Amino acid sequence: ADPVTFKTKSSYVALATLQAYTSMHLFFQFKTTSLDGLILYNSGDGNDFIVVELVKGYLHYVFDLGNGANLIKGSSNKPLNDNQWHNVMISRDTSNLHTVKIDTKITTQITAGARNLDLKSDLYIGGVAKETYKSLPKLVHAKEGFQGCLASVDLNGRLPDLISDALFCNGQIERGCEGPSTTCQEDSCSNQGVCLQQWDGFSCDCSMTSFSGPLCNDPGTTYIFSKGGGQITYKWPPNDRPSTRADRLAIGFSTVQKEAVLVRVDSSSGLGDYLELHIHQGKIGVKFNVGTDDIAIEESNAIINDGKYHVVRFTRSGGNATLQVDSWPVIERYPAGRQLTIFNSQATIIIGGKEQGQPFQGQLSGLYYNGLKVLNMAAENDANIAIVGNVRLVG
Ligand SMILES: *[C@@H]1O[C@H](CO)[C@@H](O)[C@H](O)[C@H]1NC(C)=O
Ligand SMILES: [Ca+2]
Repeated sequence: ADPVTFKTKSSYVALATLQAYTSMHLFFQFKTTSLDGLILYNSGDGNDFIVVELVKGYLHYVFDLGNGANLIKGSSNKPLNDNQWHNVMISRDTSNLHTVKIDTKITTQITAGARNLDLKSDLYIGGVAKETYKSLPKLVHAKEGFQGCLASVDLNGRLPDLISDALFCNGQIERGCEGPSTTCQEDSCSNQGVCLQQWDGFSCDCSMTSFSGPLCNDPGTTYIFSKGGGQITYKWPPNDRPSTRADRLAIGFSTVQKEAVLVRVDSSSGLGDYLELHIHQGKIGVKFNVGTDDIAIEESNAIINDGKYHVVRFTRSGGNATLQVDSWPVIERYPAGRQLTIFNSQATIIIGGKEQGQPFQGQLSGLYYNGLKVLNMAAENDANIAIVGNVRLVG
Protein backbone atom coordinates (compact mmCIF):
# COMPACT_ATOMS: atom_id res chain seq x y z
CA ALA A 1 0.00 0.00 0.00
CA ASP A 2 1.25 3.47 -1.12
CA PRO A 3 4.90 2.58 -1.77
CA VAL A 4 7.48 5.34 -1.27
CA THR A 5 11.08 5.36 -2.60
CA PHE A 6 14.03 6.76 -0.71
CA LYS A 7 16.46 7.17 -3.62
CA THR A 8 19.50 8.00 -1.49
CA LYS A 9 20.58 6.92 1.99
CA SER A 10 20.69 10.57 3.06
CA SER A 11 17.00 11.05 2.19
CA TYR A 12 14.47 10.72 5.03
CA VAL A 13 11.15 12.07 6.33
CA ALA A 14 10.04 13.26 9.76
CA LEU A 15 6.56 12.42 11.08
CA ALA A 16 4.86 13.38 14.37
CA THR A 17 6.11 11.51 17.47
CA LEU A 18 5.26 7.84 17.73
CA GLN A 19 3.12 7.18 20.79
CA ALA A 20 4.17 3.78 22.15
CA TYR A 21 3.84 4.42 25.85
CA THR A 22 2.32 1.26 27.39
CA SER A 23 2.37 -0.89 24.24
CA MET A 24 3.54 -0.82 20.60
CA HIS A 25 2.62 -2.29 17.24
CA LEU A 26 4.58 -1.38 14.12
CA PHE A 27 4.23 -2.86 10.67
CA PHE A 28 5.90 -2.01 7.36
CA GLN A 29 7.18 -3.52 4.13
CA PHE A 30 10.60 -2.82 2.64
CA LYS A 31 12.62 -3.56 -0.48
CA THR A 32 16.30 -2.71 -0.79
CA THR A 33 19.67 -3.65 -2.29
CA SER A 34 21.85 -2.19 0.49
CA LEU A 35 23.34 -4.04 3.47
CA ASP A 36 23.23 -1.13 5.93
CA GLY A 37 20.84 1.74 6.69
CA LEU A 38 18.74 3.42 9.37
CA ILE A 39 15.03 2.76 8.67
CA LEU A 40 13.44 4.27 11.80
CA TYR A 41 14.42 6.48 14.72
CA ASN A 42 12.48 8.08 17.56
CA SER A 43 14.08 9.28 20.79
CA GLY A 44 12.44 10.44 24.02
CA ASP A 45 13.09 11.54 27.57
CA GLY A 46 16.39 10.66 29.18
CA ASN A 47 17.74 7.74 27.19
CA ASP A 48 14.50 6.28 25.77
CA PHE A 49 14.59 5.47 22.03
CA ILE A 50 13.58 2.99 19.36
CA VAL A 51 15.51 2.19 16.17
CA VAL A 52 14.96 -0.11 13.21
CA GLU A 53 17.97 -0.67 10.95
CA LEU A 54 19.58 -2.96 8.41
CA VAL A 55 23.01 -4.27 9.45
CA LYS A 56 24.84 -6.51 6.97
CA GLY A 57 21.45 -7.25 5.36
CA TYR A 58 19.75 -8.18 8.65
CA LEU A 59 16.94 -6.35 10.39
CA HIS A 60 17.88 -5.08 13.84
CA TYR A 61 15.44 -3.65 16.39
CA VAL A 62 17.30 -1.57 18.97
CA PHE A 63 15.58 0.12 21.92
CA ASP A 64 15.90 1.55 25.42
CA LEU A 65 12.82 1.55 27.67
CA GLY A 66 14.68 3.62 30.27
CA ASN A 67 16.87 0.93 31.90
CA GLY A 68 19.45 0.23 29.16
CA ALA A 69 19.88 -0.33 25.43
CA ASN A 70 18.79 -3.69 24.02
CA LEU A 71 19.02 -5.40 20.66
CA ILE A 72 16.70 -7.87 18.98
CA LYS A 73 17.94 -9.51 15.78
CA GLY A 74 15.15 -10.35 13.37
CA SER A 75 15.39 -13.95 12.24
CA SER A 76 16.10 -14.68 8.59
CA ASN A 77 17.87 -17.48 6.72
CA LYS A 78 19.19 -14.95 4.18
CA PRO A 79 20.22 -11.31 4.19
CA LEU A 80 17.16 -9.23 3.27
CA ASN A 81 18.75 -6.85 0.73
CA ASP A 82 17.75 -9.10 -2.17
CA ASN A 83 15.54 -6.60 -4.07
CA GLN A 84 12.42 -8.43 -2.81
CA TRP A 85 9.58 -7.15 -0.59
CA HIS A 86 9.77 -8.09 3.10
CA ASN A 87 7.12 -7.79 5.83
CA VAL A 88 8.29 -6.44 9.21
CA MET A 89 6.19 -6.65 12.39
CA ILE A 90 7.42 -5.21 15.70
CA SER A 91 5.26 -5.29 18.84
CA ARG A 92 5.65 -4.69 22.57
CA ASP A 93 2.89 -5.71 25.01
CA THR A 94 2.13 -4.04 28.39
CA SER A 95 4.40 -6.44 30.33
CA ASN A 96 7.31 -5.59 27.96
CA LEU A 97 7.40 -8.72 25.80
CA HIS A 98 8.77 -7.72 22.37
CA THR A 99 7.96 -9.66 19.20
CA VAL A 100 9.75 -9.28 15.86
CA LYS A 101 8.22 -10.93 12.82
CA ILE A 102 10.22 -10.94 9.59
CA ASP A 103 8.07 -12.57 6.94
CA THR A 104 7.26 -15.92 8.61
CA LYS A 105 10.01 -16.05 11.27
CA ILE A 106 9.24 -14.95 14.85
CA THR A 107 11.70 -13.72 17.48
CA THR A 108 10.64 -12.85 21.06
CA GLN A 109 12.39 -11.15 23.98
CA ILE A 110 11.24 -9.70 27.32
CA THR A 111 12.86 -6.77 29.09
CA ALA A 112 13.00 -7.08 32.89
CA GLY A 113 12.83 -4.02 35.15
CA ALA A 114 11.52 -1.64 32.48
CA ARG A 115 8.43 0.54 32.79
CA ASN A 116 7.13 2.56 29.85
CA LEU A 117 8.57 3.93 26.59
CA ASP A 118 8.49 7.75 26.60
CA LEU A 119 9.11 8.97 23.03
CA LYS A 120 9.27 12.73 22.43
CA SER A 121 11.15 13.62 19.21
CA ASP A 122 9.69 13.45 15.72
CA LEU A 123 9.56 9.99 14.17
CA TYR A 124 12.35 9.77 11.55
CA ILE A 125 11.78 7.37 8.66
CA GLY A 126 14.37 6.54 5.98
CA GLY A 127 17.18 8.15 7.96
CA VAL A 128 18.03 11.22 10.03
CA ALA A 129 19.87 14.54 9.54
CA LYS A 130 23.54 13.85 8.82
CA GLU A 131 24.70 15.49 12.08
CA THR A 132 22.30 13.27 14.11
CA TYR A 133 24.28 10.07 13.31
CA LYS A 134 27.11 11.17 15.65
CA SER A 135 24.83 11.35 18.70
CA LEU A 136 22.98 8.08 18.08
CA PRO A 137 22.88 5.53 20.92
CA LYS A 138 26.11 3.51 21.08
CA LEU A 139 24.33 0.23 20.32
CA VAL A 140 23.06 1.60 16.98
CA HIS A 141 25.45 0.70 14.13
CA ALA A 142 24.01 2.96 11.38
CA LYS A 143 26.19 5.78 10.08
CA GLU A 144 23.91 6.27 7.05
CA GLY A 145 20.22 6.18 6.14
CA PHE A 146 18.05 3.70 4.31
CA GLN A 147 17.86 3.48 0.52
CA GLY A 148 15.02 1.57 -1.14
CA CYS A 149 11.21 1.30 -0.95
CA LEU A 150 8.94 1.44 2.11
CA ALA A 151 5.22 0.60 1.98
CA SER A 152 2.15 -0.13 4.20
CA VAL A 153 3.52 1.71 7.27
CA ASP A 154 1.21 1.02 10.26
CA LEU A 155 2.04 2.73 13.54
CA ASN A 156 -0.80 0.97 15.43
CA GLY A 157 -4.07 2.25 13.91
CA ARG A 158 -2.10 5.15 12.47
CA LEU A 159 -1.47 4.81 8.73
CA PRO A 160 0.52 7.86 7.65
CA ASP A 161 1.27 8.86 4.10
CA LEU A 162 5.07 9.20 4.35
CA ILE A 163 4.96 12.22 2.02
CA SER A 164 1.64 14.01 2.84
CA ASP A 165 1.79 13.50 6.63
CA ALA A 166 5.52 14.38 6.79
CA LEU A 167 6.43 17.49 8.80
CA PHE A 168 9.71 17.61 6.83
CA CYS A 169 11.17 15.82 3.80
CA ASN A 170 14.86 15.62 2.96
CA GLY A 171 16.47 14.65 -0.33
CA GLN A 172 15.31 12.50 -3.22
CA ILE A 173 11.93 10.93 -2.40
CA GLU A 174 9.18 9.78 -4.80
CA ARG A 175 5.82 8.02 -4.78
CA GLY A 176 5.82 4.50 -6.15
CA CYS A 177 8.65 1.99 -5.96
CA GLU A 178 11.41 3.13 -8.31
CA GLY A 179 13.55 0.00 -8.06
CA PRO A 180 16.63 -0.60 -10.21
CA SER A 181 15.70 -0.62 -13.90
CA THR A 182 19.11 -2.03 -14.91
CA THR A 183 19.47 -5.37 -13.12
CA CYS A 184 22.28 -7.97 -12.97
CA GLN A 185 22.32 -10.24 -16.06
CA GLU A 186 24.74 -13.13 -16.78
CA ASP A 187 26.92 -10.94 -19.06
CA SER A 188 26.58 -7.68 -17.06
CA CYS A 189 30.26 -7.91 -15.99
CA SER A 190 33.02 -9.04 -18.37
CA ASN A 191 35.64 -11.73 -17.76
CA GLN A 192 33.64 -13.73 -15.17
CA GLY A 193 33.25 -10.67 -12.89
CA VAL A 194 30.60 -10.93 -10.16
CA CYS A 195 27.66 -8.54 -10.61
CA LEU A 196 26.53 -6.83 -7.38
CA GLN A 197 23.04 -5.29 -7.57
CA GLN A 198 22.75 -1.65 -6.48
CA TRP A 199 19.70 0.60 -6.19
CA ASP A 200 20.37 2.68 -9.34
CA GLY A 201 22.30 0.05 -11.34
CA PHE A 202 25.06 -2.45 -10.61
CA SER A 203 28.75 -2.68 -9.78
CA CYS A 204 31.23 -5.47 -10.50
CA ASP A 205 33.55 -7.46 -8.26
CA CYS A 206 36.70 -7.90 -10.39
CA SER A 207 38.76 -9.68 -7.66
CA MET A 208 39.10 -13.00 -9.48
CA THR A 209 39.36 -11.62 -13.05
CA SER A 210 42.87 -10.04 -13.17
CA PHE A 211 41.10 -7.03 -14.74
CA SER A 212 39.91 -3.64 -13.42
CA GLY A 213 37.42 -0.85 -14.13
CA PRO A 214 33.63 -0.71 -13.53
CA LEU A 215 32.92 -3.68 -15.84
CA CYS A 216 36.14 -5.71 -15.35
CA ASN A 217 37.12 -4.76 -18.92
CA ASP A 218 40.22 -2.67 -18.24
CA PRO A 219 43.78 -4.01 -17.86
CA GLY A 220 44.89 -4.73 -14.27
CA THR A 221 48.11 -3.32 -12.76
CA THR A 222 50.93 -4.84 -14.80
CA TYR A 223 54.62 -5.50 -14.20
CA ILE A 224 57.15 -6.71 -16.80
CA PHE A 225 59.95 -9.17 -15.93
CA SER A 226 62.98 -8.98 -18.21
CA LYS A 227 66.56 -10.17 -18.78
CA GLY A 228 68.29 -11.32 -15.58
CA GLY A 229 65.01 -11.77 -13.72
CA GLY A 230 63.29 -9.82 -10.97
CA GLN A 231 61.23 -10.20 -7.82
CA ILE A 232 58.38 -8.47 -5.98
CA THR A 233 57.99 -9.53 -2.34
CA TYR A 234 55.15 -8.82 0.06
CA LYS A 235 56.02 -9.47 3.70
CA TRP A 236 53.19 -9.50 6.27
CA PRO A 237 53.80 -7.50 9.47
CA PRO A 238 55.04 -10.32 11.77
CA ASN A 239 51.94 -9.99 13.98
CA ASP A 240 49.41 -9.95 11.09
CA ARG A 241 50.56 -13.25 9.53
CA PRO A 242 47.28 -14.89 8.47
CA SER A 243 46.21 -18.53 8.66
CA THR A 244 43.42 -19.61 6.32
CA ARG A 245 41.12 -22.54 5.63
CA ALA A 246 40.30 -21.25 2.14
CA ASP A 247 42.40 -19.45 -0.46
CA ARG A 248 41.54 -17.48 -3.61
CA LEU A 249 44.17 -16.55 -6.19
CA ALA A 250 43.92 -14.90 -9.61
CA ILE A 251 46.52 -13.46 -11.95
CA GLY A 252 46.91 -12.62 -15.63
CA PHE A 253 50.16 -13.36 -17.49
CA SER A 254 51.93 -13.51 -20.87
CA THR A 255 55.17 -15.48 -21.49
CA VAL A 256 56.98 -17.87 -23.89
CA GLN A 257 58.84 -19.88 -21.20
CA LYS A 258 58.02 -23.53 -20.68
CA GLU A 259 59.32 -23.46 -17.08
CA ALA A 260 58.89 -20.70 -14.48
CA VAL A 261 57.51 -19.83 -11.05
CA LEU A 262 55.06 -16.92 -11.03
CA VAL A 263 53.84 -16.70 -7.45
CA ARG A 264 54.86 -18.43 -4.24
CA VAL A 265 53.22 -17.98 -0.84
CA ASP A 266 55.41 -19.25 2.00
CA SER A 267 54.74 -19.78 5.69
CA SER A 268 57.40 -18.46 8.11
CA SER A 269 60.65 -20.36 8.89
CA GLY A 270 60.32 -23.80 10.47
CA LEU A 271 56.95 -24.36 8.82
CA GLY A 272 56.43 -26.37 5.62
CA ASP A 273 53.21 -24.80 4.32
CA TYR A 274 53.32 -23.10 0.92
CA LEU A 275 51.29 -22.26 -2.19
CA GLU A 276 53.03 -22.17 -5.60
CA LEU A 277 51.75 -21.08 -9.00
CA HIS A 278 54.09 -22.27 -11.77
CA ILE A 279 54.50 -23.18 -15.42
CA HIS A 280 55.84 -26.65 -16.23
CA GLN A 281 56.16 -27.89 -19.84
CA GLY A 282 54.17 -24.83 -20.96
CA LYS A 283 51.24 -25.75 -18.67
CA ILE A 284 50.06 -23.70 -15.72
CA GLY A 285 49.63 -25.46 -12.39
CA VAL A 286 49.54 -25.09 -8.65
CA LYS A 287 51.40 -27.07 -6.03
CA PHE A 288 50.62 -26.51 -2.36
CA ASN A 289 51.23 -27.98 1.10
CA VAL A 290 49.03 -27.46 4.19
CA GLY A 291 50.82 -29.87 6.53
CA THR A 292 51.10 -33.42 5.13
CA ASP A 293 51.63 -34.31 1.44
CA ASP A 294 52.14 -31.93 -1.49
CA ILE A 295 48.95 -31.48 -3.52
CA ALA A 296 49.32 -30.74 -7.24
CA ILE A 297 46.68 -29.45 -9.66
CA GLU A 298 47.34 -28.70 -13.33
CA GLU A 299 45.65 -27.52 -16.53
CA SER A 300 47.43 -30.15 -18.65
CA ASN A 301 45.63 -29.48 -21.96
CA ALA A 302 46.08 -25.71 -22.48
CA ILE A 303 49.48 -24.64 -23.80
CA ILE A 304 49.86 -21.17 -22.33
CA ASN A 305 53.44 -20.19 -23.25
CA ASP A 306 52.39 -18.64 -26.59
CA GLY A 307 53.10 -15.04 -25.54
CA LYS A 308 49.33 -14.36 -25.42
CA TYR A 309 47.48 -13.01 -22.35
CA HIS A 310 45.98 -15.68 -20.11
CA VAL A 311 44.02 -15.59 -16.85
CA VAL A 312 44.45 -18.21 -14.14
CA ARG A 313 42.17 -18.72 -11.14
CA PHE A 314 42.89 -20.92 -8.17
CA THR A 315 40.72 -21.73 -5.18
CA ARG A 316 41.61 -23.87 -2.16
CA SER A 317 39.26 -25.25 0.45
CA GLY A 318 41.22 -27.28 2.98
CA GLY A 319 42.80 -29.96 0.80
CA ASN A 320 40.31 -29.46 -2.05
CA ALA A 321 41.33 -27.25 -5.00
CA THR A 322 40.09 -25.81 -8.30
CA LEU A 323 42.03 -24.39 -11.22
CA GLN A 324 40.84 -22.63 -14.35
CA VAL A 325 42.72 -21.11 -17.26
CA ASP A 326 40.79 -18.55 -19.30
CA SER A 327 37.37 -20.11 -20.12
CA TRP A 328 38.49 -23.76 -20.15
CA PRO A 329 36.51 -26.24 -18.03
CA VAL A 330 37.30 -25.96 -14.31
CA ILE A 331 39.79 -28.53 -12.97
CA GLU A 332 38.81 -30.03 -9.58
CA ARG A 333 41.11 -31.93 -7.21
CA TYR A 334 40.08 -33.92 -4.09
CA PRO A 335 43.26 -35.29 -2.33
CA ALA A 336 44.77 -38.76 -2.40
CA GLY A 337 46.18 -39.45 1.08
CA ARG A 338 45.16 -37.78 4.35
CA GLN A 339 45.16 -33.97 4.69
CA LEU A 340 44.93 -30.96 7.05
CA THR A 341 42.92 -27.78 6.24
CA ILE A 342 44.75 -24.66 7.44
CA PHE A 343 47.46 -22.81 5.51
CA ASN A 344 49.37 -21.73 8.66
CA SER A 345 51.18 -18.48 9.35
CA GLN A 346 51.59 -17.00 5.83
CA ALA A 347 54.74 -14.85 5.83
CA THR A 348 55.63 -13.82 2.25
CA ILE A 349 54.25 -13.49 -1.27
CA ILE A 350 57.08 -13.85 -3.79
CA ILE A 351 56.34 -12.86 -7.37
CA GLY A 352 58.83 -13.48 -10.20
CA GLY A 353 60.37 -16.89 -9.36
CA LYS A 354 64.01 -15.78 -9.11
CA GLU A 355 64.66 -16.96 -5.51
CA GLN A 356 62.96 -20.30 -6.32
CA GLY A 357 65.49 -20.90 -9.14
CA GLN A 358 62.81 -20.55 -11.84
CA PRO A 359 62.85 -16.87 -12.91
CA PHE A 360 59.75 -15.58 -14.72
CA GLN A 361 60.11 -13.65 -17.98
CA GLY A 362 57.12 -11.77 -19.39
CA GLN A 363 54.25 -9.73 -17.93
CA LEU A 364 52.14 -10.29 -14.80
CA SER A 365 48.81 -8.46 -14.21
CA GLY A 366 46.07 -7.99 -11.61
CA LEU A 367 47.33 -10.43 -9.00
CA TYR A 368 44.74 -10.98 -6.29
CA TYR A 369 45.29 -13.13 -3.19
CA ASN A 370 42.87 -13.41 -0.21
CA GLY A 371 41.77 -9.77 -0.37
CA LEU A 372 45.17 -8.38 -1.41
CA LYS A 373 45.63 -6.74 -4.81
CA VAL A 374 49.37 -7.28 -4.55
CA LEU A 375 50.54 -5.58 -7.77
CA ASN A 376 48.33 -2.54 -7.03
CA MET A 377 50.00 -2.27 -3.61
CA ALA A 378 53.47 -2.48 -5.20
CA ALA A 379 52.45 0.28 -7.65
CA GLU A 380 51.25 2.46 -4.74
CA ASN A 381 54.54 1.88 -2.86
CA ASP A 382 53.09 -0.06 0.10
CA ALA A 383 55.65 -0.22 2.95
CA ASN A 384 55.54 -4.05 3.08
CA ILE A 385 56.54 -4.40 -0.59
CA ALA A 386 60.12 -4.96 -1.80
CA ILE A 387 61.00 -4.90 -5.54
CA VAL A 388 64.42 -6.07 -6.82
CA GLY A 389 66.10 -6.88 -10.16
CA ASN A 390 64.81 -6.34 -13.68
CA VAL A 391 61.13 -5.55 -12.96
CA ARG A 392 59.20 -2.48 -14.07
CA LEU A 393 55.67 -1.15 -13.84
CA VAL A 394 53.86 -0.90 -17.16
CA GLY A 395 52.65 2.69 -16.60
C1 LIG B 1 36.42 -31.38 0.31
O1 LIG B 1 35.54 -32.12 -0.54
C2 LIG B 1 34.67 -33.03 0.10
C3 LIG B 1 33.88 -33.81 -0.96
O2 LIG B 1 33.01 -32.94 -1.66
C4 LIG B 1 33.76 -32.27 1.07
O3 LIG B 1 32.79 -33.12 1.65
C5 LIG B 1 34.66 -31.62 2.13
O4 LIG B 1 33.91 -30.91 3.09
C6 LIG B 1 35.66 -30.68 1.45
N1 LIG B 1 36.57 -30.16 2.45
C7 LIG B 1 36.79 -28.86 2.63
C8 LIG B 1 37.75 -28.49 3.72
O5 LIG B 1 36.26 -27.99 1.95
CA1 LIG C 1 48.87 -26.24 8.04
